[PDB]
Amino acid sequence: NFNGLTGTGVLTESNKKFLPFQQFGRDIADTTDAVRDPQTLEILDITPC
Amino acid sequence: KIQDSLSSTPSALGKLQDVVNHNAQALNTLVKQLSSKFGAISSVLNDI
Ligand SMILES: *[C@@H]1O[C@H](CO)[C@@H](O)[C@H](O)[C@H]1NC(C)=O
Repeated sequence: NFNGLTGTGVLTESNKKFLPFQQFGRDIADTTDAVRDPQTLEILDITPC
Repeated sequence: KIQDSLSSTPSALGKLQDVVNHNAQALNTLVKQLSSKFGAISSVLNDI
């Protein structure tokens, strides 16, 4: 439950360069592909189990 | 000359590439139709 976004999946350290003004990432069909932690601001990749 | 005819013309196998393109397009549109709200408040059952 990331700042309100609720879902399921495996969290992995991201390797894509989020710009400092971005907070979320999306694949095709509005699928949330990545998210940054609201606490440590690290980018995380979301993959369905 | 058969090989030259197949090499010079890139669109020679279009009748065979068309089915693959159609299948890919069908799958792509079926995947993209998930973002449709269909009149609902949102397109994500999690948020709903
Ligand atoms: C929030 O608090 C945790 C633990 O107190 C800390 O590790 C983290 O850096 C804090 N984040 C911010 C943005 O202050």
